[PDB]
Amino acid sequence: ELMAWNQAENRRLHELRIARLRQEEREQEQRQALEQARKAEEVQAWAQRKE
Amino acid sequence: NPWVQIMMFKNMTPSPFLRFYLDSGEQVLVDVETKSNKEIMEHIRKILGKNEETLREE
Amino acid sequence: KNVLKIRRRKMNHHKYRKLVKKTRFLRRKVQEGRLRRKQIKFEKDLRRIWLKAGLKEAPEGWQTPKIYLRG
Amino acid sequence: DPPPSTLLKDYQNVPGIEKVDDVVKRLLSLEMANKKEMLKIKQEQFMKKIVANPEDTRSLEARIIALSVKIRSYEEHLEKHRKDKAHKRYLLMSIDQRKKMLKNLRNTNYDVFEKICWGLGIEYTFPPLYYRRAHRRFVTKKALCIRVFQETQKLKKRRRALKAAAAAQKQ
Amino acid sequence: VRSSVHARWIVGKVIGTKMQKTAKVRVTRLVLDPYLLKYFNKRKTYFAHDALQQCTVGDIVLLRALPVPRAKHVKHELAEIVFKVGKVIDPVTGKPCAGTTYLESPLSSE
RNA sequence: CCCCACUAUGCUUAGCCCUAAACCUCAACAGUUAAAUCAACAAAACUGCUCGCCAGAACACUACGAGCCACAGCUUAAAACUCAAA
RNA sequence: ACCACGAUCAAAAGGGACAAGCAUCAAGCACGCAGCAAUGCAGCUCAAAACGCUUAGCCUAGCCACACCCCCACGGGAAACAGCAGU
Ligand SMILES: NC(=O)c1ccc[n+]([C@@H]2O[C@H](COP(=O)([O-])OP(=O)(O)OC[C@H]3O[C@@H](n4cnc5c(N)ncnc54)[C@H](O)[C@@H]3O)[C@@H](O)[C@H]2O)c1
Ligand SMILES: [K+]
Ligand SMILES: [K+]
Ligand SMILES: [K+]
Ligand SMILES: [Mg+2]
Ligand SMILES: [Mg+2]
Ligand SMILES: [Mg+2]
Ligand SMILES: [Mg+2]
Ligand SMILES: [Mg+2]
Ligand SMILES: [Mg+2]
Ligand SMILES: [Mg+2]
Ligand SMILES: [Mg+2]
Ligand SMILES: [Mg+2]
Ligand SMILES: [Mg+2]
Ligand SMILES: [Mg+2]
Ligand SMILES: [Mg+2]
Ligand SMILES: [Mg+2]
Ligand SMILES: [Mg+2]
Ligand SMILES: [Mg+2]
Ligand SMILES: [Mg+2]
Ligand SMILES: [Mg+2]
Ligand SMILES: [Mg+2]
Repeated sequence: ELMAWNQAENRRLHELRIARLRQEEREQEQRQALEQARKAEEVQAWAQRKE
Repeated sequence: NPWVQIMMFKNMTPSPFLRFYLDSGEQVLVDVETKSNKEIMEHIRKILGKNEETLREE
Repeated sequence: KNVLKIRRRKMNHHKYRKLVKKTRFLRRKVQEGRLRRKQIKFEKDLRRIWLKAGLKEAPEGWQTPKIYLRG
Repeated sequence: DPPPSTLLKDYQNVPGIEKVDDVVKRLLSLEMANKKEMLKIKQEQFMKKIVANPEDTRSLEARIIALSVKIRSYEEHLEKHRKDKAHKRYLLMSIDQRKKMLKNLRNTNYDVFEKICWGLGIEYTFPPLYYRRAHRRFVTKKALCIRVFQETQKLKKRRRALKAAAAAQKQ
Repeated sequence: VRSSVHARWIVGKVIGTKMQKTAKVRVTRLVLDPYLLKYFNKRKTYFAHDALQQCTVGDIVLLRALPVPRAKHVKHELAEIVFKVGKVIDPVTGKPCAGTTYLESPLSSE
């Protein structure tokens, strides 16, 4: 009974983990979207300077 | 519990967890991420600790 | 700080170097004798190894080198 | 090493670099640059060959590649400057730092550790268990102890045949 | 279930694989320093029978005691590889990881 | 000690030797300026963590052992006798 | 009493644990593994102190060790109070 209760506690914590990881991807995608934009401008500026 | 082997491992996985190995060969995984150290002690006491009755008798 | 502790060590070292210079021919004869006994003590250690292992003579083609000579 | 005609890493992706005068191509090649420009080309070749994301420079893989290029440049320097103690120190320290990196990569991502060793031609070695001088007395005695063991093994085999031969005669 | 071996279950780190079908395992235990009342690691070596020679230097293994020792120093057998060196599988999520970072996101399989 | 002369040596090359008051006598890393600021002097006082080292003076940068291209060398390094101080 | 498929007590054997000082004792020198065997592999211990020297009966409801010496005791040296009293 205690082992089954421990397995149910791990499953509960896993659903909270998945809910936490989804919110971190949406935030990671936003950051990764700005860095690519900034990195694209710095490349274009560097490419124009070399050209 | 002087005769129980306790071994620590650092930064091997993304999240912390405890694992107990029983004499029968069963393994008990305990996820401890987000829990406080007091909640961890109360958890392992409930699933694998001797109750106050068993200790009084001894 | 004064240099009285240095001065004690200074005289000790001066007298030691002078003693060694005065007896450098005796010490050279003593050092030679110690290196011989040192080589003999090393040869006995290797001989103890093959005798305790059951062999009657050194392994075929083995010659204990002189590991303490200047050469 | 890359050919001298290789363009610098900065002018390799500018539009129309293949239609400029030959003189302009020389002035933008490795032939007219210092050795450090050639090392940046070597580093780029290893990245595309090994790492999964050639643009990530902070990963443990990119660092091992970047340091491996520095190690090779120190070895080439010392081949000409054998009394340069300063760069001899930089070489030995860099080799130690790469071994520490490889140890950490082997423990965390073995699949990537194998591709690094193959790509860079690194033969990983485990450190010795003890650090102590092997002086003459020890080297000599250890050689004698190995000879004594080899001779005892031969005598133990010649004591099996004689016992086996005599046992067959009884029959 | 009985056994004449003292250490029934022990976890350790493989430190040697030069013997045939035998893995040399370093096992550490916490021992109380009586004067300082601080726990320090105390390590001991165990030879474990590895029939398939699947142990690699550096991986964490679980050893089970044999009914009787099979050799002078071989009293245990490899029961399970807990953490394969450089190829760890997070037990909490079941996904492969490299240190404290996932190699496959847990969100991949929901 | 002062004056003159001149040599080993200071230089180059190739090997050794492996020492210094090699001391800025102030170990590395991280942090603080508030509390009791703090024996004295020196270059204000502290916290966390780690490694190294120390336990009266002298004997002793010594003896012995061991290692070392070192053979009047270097490194490591005691004890007995002695004093009630240093 | 006798069998006790038992209990109690407790050898041999296997696993584990178990004094002090000296590291100026730093390497030990066969100390491992696999295999039914033949035989194969070259390993095993060690600065978290191996190997070695020196000191000491111990963890005291008591325990260990010894019992003239040669660790032992066929044999040998030799002729035995470390039982009580006694010299
Ligand atoms: N002796 C070793 O080769 C060795 C092996 C594993 C761990 N260690 C660790 O080294 C430290 C010093 O040990 P010690 O007090 O016995 O040495 P020590 O200074 O007394 O020297 C004894 C021997 O160990 C070597 N040694 C010294 N310092 C060492 C270090 N940091 N790492 C490796 N070898 C070293 C010496 O060269 C010498 O051969 C300790 O922390 C120890 O755990 C040493
Ligand atoms: K010094
Ligand atoms: K100074
Ligand atoms: K006896
Ligand atoms: Mg003055
Ligand atoms: Mg004097
Ligand atoms: Mg001259
Ligand atoms: Mg000049
Ligand atoms: Mg200076
Ligand atoms: Mg330091
Ligand atoms: Mg003193
Ligand atoms: Mg000196
Ligand atoms: Mg001296
Ligand atoms: Mg000497
Ligand atoms: Mg018994
Ligand atoms: Mg030491
Ligand atoms: Mg001595
Ligand atoms: Mg001992
Ligand atoms: Mg005695
Ligand atoms: Mg008597
Ligand atoms: Mg007897
Ligand atoms: Mg009597």
